[PDB]
Amino acid sequence: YGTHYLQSGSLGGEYRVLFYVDSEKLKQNDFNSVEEKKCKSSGWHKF
Amino acid sequence: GGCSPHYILNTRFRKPYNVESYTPQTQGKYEFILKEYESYSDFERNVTEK
Ligand SMILES: *[C@@H]1O[C@H](CO)[C@@H](O[C@@H]2O[C@H](CO)[C@@H](O)[C@H](O)[C@H]2NC(C)=O)[C@H](O)[C@H]1NC(C)=O
Repeated sequence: YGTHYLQSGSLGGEYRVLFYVDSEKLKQNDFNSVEEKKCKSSGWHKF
Repeated sequence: GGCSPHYILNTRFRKPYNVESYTPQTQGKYEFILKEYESYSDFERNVTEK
């Protein structure tokens, strides 16, 4: 039977809402390009 | 015996001798959890010798 009895009070209804949203987005692009050449020429006059 | 008036809404009930109370203590708890996760990773190379 518990510890107390109700001497007075109100009756009715309780309505509660908790609603939570958490979005994260990440996009990352890394690009690297390397171009190298050598050229050489030798000759005299015939070679 | 018994035959004390017990009502729920307009419907009146006869309580069993054994039962101390049967009472409409209405309550409701909803719970919704949605977790979506994505990962993508891309790797390329292009390499040439002449
Ligand atoms: C490797 O080379 C290919 C071909 O050039 C690259 O794909 C091309 O990229 C260009 C520019 O983005 C587009 O216009 C072409 O339509 C693509 N063609 C094809 C078949 O994919 C590709 O991006 C290069 N990758 C690296 C890492 O250098």
